[PDB]
Amino acid sequence: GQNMRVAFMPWNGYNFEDSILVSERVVQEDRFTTIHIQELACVSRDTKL
Amino acid sequence: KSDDVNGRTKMYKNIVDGNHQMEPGMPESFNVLLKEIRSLGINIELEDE
Amino acid sequence: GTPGFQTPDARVISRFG
Amino acid sequence: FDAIKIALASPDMIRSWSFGEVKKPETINYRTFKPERDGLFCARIFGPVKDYECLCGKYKRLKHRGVICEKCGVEVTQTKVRRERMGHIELASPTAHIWFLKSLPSRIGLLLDMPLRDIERVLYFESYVVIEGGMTNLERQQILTEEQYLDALEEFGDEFDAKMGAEAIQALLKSMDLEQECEQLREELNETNSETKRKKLTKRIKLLEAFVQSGNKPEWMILTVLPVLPPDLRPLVPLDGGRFATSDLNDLYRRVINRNNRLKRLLDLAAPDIIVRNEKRMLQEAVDALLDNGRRGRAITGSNKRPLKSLADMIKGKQGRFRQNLLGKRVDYSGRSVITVGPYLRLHQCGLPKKMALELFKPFIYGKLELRGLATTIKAAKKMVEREEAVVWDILDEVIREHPVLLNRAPTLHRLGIQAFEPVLIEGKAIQLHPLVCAAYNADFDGDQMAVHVPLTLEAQLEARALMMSTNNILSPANGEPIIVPSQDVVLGLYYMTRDCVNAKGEGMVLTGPKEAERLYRSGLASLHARVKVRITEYEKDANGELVAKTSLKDTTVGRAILWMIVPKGLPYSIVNQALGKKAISKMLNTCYRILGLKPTVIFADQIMYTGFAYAARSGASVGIDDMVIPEKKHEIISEAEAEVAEIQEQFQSGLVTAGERYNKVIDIWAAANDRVSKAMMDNLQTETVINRDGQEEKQVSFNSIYMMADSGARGSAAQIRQLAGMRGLMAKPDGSIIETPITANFREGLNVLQYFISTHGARKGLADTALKTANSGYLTRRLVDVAQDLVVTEDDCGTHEGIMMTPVIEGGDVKEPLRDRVLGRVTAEDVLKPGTADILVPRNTLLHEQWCDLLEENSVDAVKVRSVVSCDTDFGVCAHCYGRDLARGHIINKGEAIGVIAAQSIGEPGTQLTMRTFHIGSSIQVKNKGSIKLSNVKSVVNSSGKLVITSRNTELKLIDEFGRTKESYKVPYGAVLAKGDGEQVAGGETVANWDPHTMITGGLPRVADLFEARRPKEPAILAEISGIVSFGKETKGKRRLVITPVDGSDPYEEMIPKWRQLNVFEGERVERGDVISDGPEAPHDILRLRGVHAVTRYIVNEVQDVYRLQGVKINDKHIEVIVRQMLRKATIVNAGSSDGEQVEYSRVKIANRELEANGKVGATYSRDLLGITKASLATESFISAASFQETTRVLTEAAVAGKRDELRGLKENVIVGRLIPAGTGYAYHQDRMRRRAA
Amino acid sequence: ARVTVQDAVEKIGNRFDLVLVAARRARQMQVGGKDPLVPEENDKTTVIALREIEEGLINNQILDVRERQEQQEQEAAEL
Amino acid sequence: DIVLNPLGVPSRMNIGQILETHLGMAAKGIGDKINAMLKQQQEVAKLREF
Ligand SMILES: [Mg+2]
Ligand SMILES: [Zn+2]
Ligand SMILES: [Zn+2]
Repeated sequence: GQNMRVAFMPWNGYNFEDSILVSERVVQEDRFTTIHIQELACVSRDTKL
Repeated sequence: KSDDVNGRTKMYKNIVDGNHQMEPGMPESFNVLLKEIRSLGINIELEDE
Repeated sequence: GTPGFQTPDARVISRFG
Repeated sequence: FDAIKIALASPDMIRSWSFGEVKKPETINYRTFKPERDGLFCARIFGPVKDYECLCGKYKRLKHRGVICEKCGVEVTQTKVRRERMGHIELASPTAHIWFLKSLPSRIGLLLDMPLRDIERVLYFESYVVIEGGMTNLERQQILTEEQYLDALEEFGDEFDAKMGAEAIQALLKSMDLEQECEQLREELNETNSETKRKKLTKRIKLLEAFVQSGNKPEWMILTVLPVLPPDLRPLVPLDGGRFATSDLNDLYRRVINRNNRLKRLLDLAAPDIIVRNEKRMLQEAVDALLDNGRRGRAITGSNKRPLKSLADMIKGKQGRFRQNLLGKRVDYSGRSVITVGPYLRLHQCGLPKKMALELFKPFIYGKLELRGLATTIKAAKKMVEREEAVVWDILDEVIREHPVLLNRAPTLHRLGIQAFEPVLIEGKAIQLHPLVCAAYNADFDGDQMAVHVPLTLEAQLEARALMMSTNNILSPANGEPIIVPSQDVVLGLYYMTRDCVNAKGEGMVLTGPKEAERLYRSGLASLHARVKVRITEYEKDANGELVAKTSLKDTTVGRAILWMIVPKGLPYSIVNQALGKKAISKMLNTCYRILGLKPTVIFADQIMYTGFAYAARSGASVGIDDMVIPEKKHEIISEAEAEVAEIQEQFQSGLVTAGERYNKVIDIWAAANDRVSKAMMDNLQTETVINRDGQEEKQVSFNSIYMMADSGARGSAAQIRQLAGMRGLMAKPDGSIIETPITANFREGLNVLQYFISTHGARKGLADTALKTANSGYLTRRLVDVAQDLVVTEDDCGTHEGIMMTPVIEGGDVKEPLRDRVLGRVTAEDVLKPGTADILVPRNTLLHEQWCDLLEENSVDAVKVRSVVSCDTDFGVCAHCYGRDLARGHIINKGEAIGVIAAQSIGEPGTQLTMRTFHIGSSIQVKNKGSIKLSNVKSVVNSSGKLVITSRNTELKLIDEFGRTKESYKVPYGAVLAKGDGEQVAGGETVANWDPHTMITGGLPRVADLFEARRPKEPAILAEISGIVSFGKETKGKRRLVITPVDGSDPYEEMIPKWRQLNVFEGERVERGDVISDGPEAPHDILRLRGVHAVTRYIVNEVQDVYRLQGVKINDKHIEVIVRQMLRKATIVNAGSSDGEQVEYSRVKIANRELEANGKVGATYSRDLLGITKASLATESFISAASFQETTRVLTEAAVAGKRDELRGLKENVIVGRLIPAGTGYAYHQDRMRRRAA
Repeated sequence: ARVTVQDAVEKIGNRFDLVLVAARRARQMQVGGKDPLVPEENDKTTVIALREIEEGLINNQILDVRERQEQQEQEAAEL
Repeated sequence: DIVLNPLGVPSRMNIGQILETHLGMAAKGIGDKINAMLKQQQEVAKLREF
């Protein structure tokens, strides 16, 4: 994972039950961005027509 | 929303026409059940109307 | 006090003693 | 249609459905893939493969539809008809139907009162059987083997016919004369006693007469023609890529066809017996595997050890048809996503992603775009919404406006699992949920997912606003307490506000109003905890319902004055002057609702949340490693107990104490030391904070963060703190349940490997218990809903004074639940009088809302007879009066509201919070509270000592205090030491009870399942049958004998008891009916029979409420009472009355017997029969409803031979056919529709 | 945004019948049936029917009166 | 960076997340120091000693 600067305090109920309030800088810096790869194939096969 | 092969189309056309009213029919699974039960020495039918 | 059951309180074991 | 019927299928009626005969076990060509002639997929027998097109292709269009092309015999029609066209196979030899043979009550078995084993033997061609003997050495029915039959034919060539196989059983069913046989069994039941003559006779006669009633014929048990299922019901559709996908039904049918064809061929081929008998058995095997596979041999599909699924398997079970398809389906116009908090929402709204909104409301958007000229045709609007044009977004706003959507949490324990909200369009892919509703859903923001449903019809949009709206449901139906309550941060902020500390900045000053308090805090001049006193104007409406405002100055804090601004007008401000944690934010909300109503309370809760979140945010309220302060004494206390155990160690190593003695010793001393440590840290926490008042020290309640969280109720309680900052008690194994070496360390110091490993023992049983309980709680709640569904509020009033007597549950010293809580919301059975007899506190019958409860509470009253559901003069339902009041709304229950389902839910939702095992741990009486001794039902006498002694087993000890209420209840055994007597005045604890020590389930959730099932206990207690001195028997022969001795008249009753069972009843003493001659656990049947309906309906509730009381669960007795009512719905007649040992429904016995008792005729006496939930649900008028829930095969077979009929008259059967359920709105529609029908 | 139907339920006994009557009135309004008896305010047909229920100018009896009268309104078109 | 909830600490035991935080701060503070002495570019002596 990543090193995050955490502070323990409520904030307008934006972390009410277990929700997590994350700064906009974190998403700016792309440090939690994930690169995924998907494989999808087109199959041309014989049919009646 | 699930069964009633006719009801789906009827409701969709009504919705696209601004009319929100349902003409409910017979769920298809129930007619399948009637056919399956009748596939035995069992005779299950429906009465007048 | 309430069956938890990890530790006892008065009458039964409990989730929190 | 308006009803459904099920009956036997005659061979001609079987051919009626069929449109052709299947001759060859072929499906398609293998190079053309077309349906072969006479194959299972034949287009001539069933229909064309393509819509409005002929197989040969000569006839192609809608121009000509009704015609059978002479080319291929195909009729050009809609291909969907291959879904409805049946077929038939002509069986060469008769074949028996498996259901009518293998089902528990074998139809053919007791239809000829032959045994199942012998029929099975005859079918295997292992013996013969005689039929229509006439004047023969043998009977009309008999069995004989090969040699026996060999030389039997020469005796009588004629008049003696003995067949073998299925033909024999059929012919035995055909020439059988049912009336002739029946007309004898009647007499065989009349003259001859000895119930063995009444065991199957009384059921065989029923079977015969029902068979005659249905009109169907017995010969149809043996299938002459085999019906086939349409091809589209078992498709061979190509699975792409390439490979085909078929139904196991096809393989079974193929086998059947192959075997019938081989039998025909051999018949024409003139083969000997052994071969053809093997072939007949193969055909029977194939047929039975096609109908209900697994009962005999479990034929297997090729290329697999997996059995091929047969017809019967496509109906029964949680999987299959009934449970998985008809009662529940995947539904269009729905979505799923992860929920997250948006507090800015109102209670009636929720944030919905725009991406989901576009897809869900697609038809609405298309229509709206085409309406405003923005789109030429529907396709243009499709392409527009596909292109993500800006113009559509506004349109979305137009179509979502005021359109409720149903939000659902994955697990649905009770109806609150689904609630409707007003959509609020948001970006992102996360769904925003309102915090106040999380308690109702039982949903956290730890990754839980929720689903959404869009109501289509206008009626559904109204039902999502008046019934299922988030704001129309606040207080739970199971108990009056509101389910919408601030949870964690709201109550924390409010507790921080209402808190007060001495010497805060500006303490003691005065302010004009709350506005100035806010202006003083936000300016940094005054704090929020100062003890300031200000002026506030509170509103009170009085003396005619006319609001009168009140102005004055009060002893308060700045923060409480600021909080007063949110409180609605009508509240008294005494609600705002205290610590203000969660436990009474709850009561503040409840009082606000039951004073001002729904509309003020909704916005009140919204404002509470809005303010609490921001205040808890700006308060900081963090947690550090220093916040957990360990007591400095802990070291010494731990060392002291640790040394204390060494003496015990020396004690056992010698023999002065046993192993168990020493173990209990050590465990007790360690538990006491743990008490000491926790107490030390708690005393150092609660009064921890000490500061200078006006310049001098003083100690007050602390401001410690974790302690504030404990005290407010926002989060972890004291048991958490004891482990946070002190020795965390001692752990427990799966069983053994406590270990001698406790955990000296607290979580802050850190655990060592050994103690952590010890803790994992108790940790596992906790985690594991939750997972497997999830499976069983579902079963319990499902059985509960199954036994309750059709029960609906159908009448306004029943008109019975019966009810039940409501008395407070005063167990032992004090009360577990006051009487107000067990009476509130219900209706009085008869006029309660003031304690001074002959007056009127409440009229005959009225709904007791909070005002009458307060009135009763003031006057000395612990006696109120409350009308109950169990005892009610209503048929096929319950009337609103006797049931009482309950809802989210607090008025009398409405009519047509289905209460059985909501009661099953009220009992099932808490079922997940219970546990699987209890494992409990733990002698004169000492009265606690000052009052007056009041004995109940005690016979006594005076002896040498001069005081009083008890001569009766049952003796209750009540206490009439200075008020007159009874808060004490104690039982004293025979021969007690009475110091005062009945109606004396005790001091503050004078001991009036003394005797000697000797003279000489799981439980939890499984327990609840046991109580609702009326399961006999392990070692039952038995009960006396009538008053009178008991009498002993002959001697110990097997068990023992016990002779009942009634006093006056009929005194022949008797029973037999084992001498191994100890006895408790007195010998020469009178003992009334329903008394404990033997100590032990009681059974519901015995209580019902020997005490009555109300006694047992009180026992069930009182016992099933203990397990829920143990766990923090609170549910009104009303739902348990409705369940109990549904249990005892059956009864058995005694005297046969005017018209016909039988068991029937109580309501029917009344409709038949009381109406005739009016007519002056003879009365019929019944006997209440007690059944479990599953057993009571097993018996239902509707056979569709029963076949849905359980045992589809048996229920359907029995309803088939019975020719029974179903008008659906109910909920489950209505959802099965997709109709308006007869309740709620469905009740309003069905009322008008049914009023005009059958009349 | 009619959050609560309390006042609307006050006019009609059942919380269920409210739904039926409001749905009939909303049928009248949404489909080409009729015009609203309250200023629209942009609220949907459902909420307009609920508001008419609140005002006391619409319920089962009144709808039946109007429909029964319109029965005869179409019996005079035959001269 | 992130704002957690204090109420999550007392309900669960889960105390590590507190300590792992505190020590973390310390383990981060050092970096600042080592950054400063590198941003102030003093020499290998101060770095080595500290
Ligand atoms: Mg969760
Ligand atoms: Zn043709
Ligand atoms: Zn009643």
